[PDB]
Amino acid sequence: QPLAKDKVALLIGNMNYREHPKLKAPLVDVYELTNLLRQLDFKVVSLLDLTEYEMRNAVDEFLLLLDKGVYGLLYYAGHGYENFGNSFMVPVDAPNPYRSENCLCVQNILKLMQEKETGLNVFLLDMCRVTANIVFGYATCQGAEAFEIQHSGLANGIFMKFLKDRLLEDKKITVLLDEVAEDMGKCHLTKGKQALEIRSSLSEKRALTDPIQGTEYSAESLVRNLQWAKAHELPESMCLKFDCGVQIQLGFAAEFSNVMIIYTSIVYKPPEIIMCDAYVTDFPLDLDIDPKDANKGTPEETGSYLVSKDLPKHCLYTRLSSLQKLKEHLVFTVCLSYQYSGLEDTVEDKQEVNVGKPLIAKLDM
Ligand SMILES: CC(C)(N)CC(=O)N[C@@H]1COc2ccccc2N(Cc2ccc(-c3ccccc3-c3nnn[nH]3)cc2)C1=O
Repeated sequence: QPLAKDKVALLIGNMNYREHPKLKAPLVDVYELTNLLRQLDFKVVSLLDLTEYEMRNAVDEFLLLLDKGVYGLLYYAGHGYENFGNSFMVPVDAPNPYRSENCLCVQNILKLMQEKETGLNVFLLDMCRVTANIVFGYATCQGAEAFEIQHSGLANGIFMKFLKDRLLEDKKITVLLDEVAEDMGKCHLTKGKQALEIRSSLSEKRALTDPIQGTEYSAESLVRNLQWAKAHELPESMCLKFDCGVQIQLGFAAEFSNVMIIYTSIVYKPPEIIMCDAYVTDFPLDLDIDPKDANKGTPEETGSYLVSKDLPKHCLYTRLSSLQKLKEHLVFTVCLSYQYSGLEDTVEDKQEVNVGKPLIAKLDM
């Protein structure tokens, strides 16, 4: 009987704090929740390491998708702050000490969610310390150095560990979150360290597994919804042919909506060319790359650990992790060094590549 007009989700994970301890769990947690929600037919946007401005802009764009009957899920994992009975999401650029004005107020987002006529609105916070059918989950796990454990790096946070084991169930969201709360209560490590409070104003039997009804996008909501659904689409693979005859294959992969991996490999070397090597350079300055971190022999050397299963071997890898900062088309240079058989000189050739505005860059931020 219950139907969703559409299913949208925004997941934010903050790890690389400029003035606060770096977190490791949001990377794996946001990555695993993204896949789980996509299996439930949600159109997901996942963003890693956002500033105060970037966080406010992403939340505003997500709030704009919440039309009548739509199911929306917002997930935040990172540093949290509590002050005067209010809770705040701490962006990566927050100065030390914490100031409320530099953070996103959770209660204020809840207030904006209450004004929507959503079929379901799930807001989950995983922090380190008229009806809209709002189900609010508030997990607090202040620590990492407070447990004594030498963690895996690719290890899951406490909330996500139990959440991922139950999210795919066809059960009312409030009943499902109550089971996660019970699971955490059974875990002895959690005692006095983790906490979870569920607040709910859900007056009807709604679940994340509910089917999508007559979607029927309105006039002004059309572009917004198509753009959100397409921020998961990668640029297609390309084969670049150089003047000397050498062919380079350029491939693309994604960890998050703002993290893309570019890989290159020499697919054809004419017999006249004795030796050649290709590399990528001159990326837009807003991305803050540094050649000492690009063109690596393995994806792990670039800071990429999550999509090694989908990455072809024997390539050179580059990780672009600040795609949300891209204001224009992604234009870069593919450089080729080559030598003719019987010649001593090394020749240099280069061509520019324009892959448009990929993933999160499609959104009008
Ligand atoms: C908001 C958040 C992150 N969902 C809250 C949360 O769940 N916090 C818990 C607290 O510590 C745990 C206690 C029990 C089980 C799992 C965890 N993990 C997982 C984890 C912890 C540390 C590291 C790590 C590994 C190498 C180097 C540095 C760190 C590091 N140092 N500090 N943070 N990461 C990796 C994963 C948590 O992150």
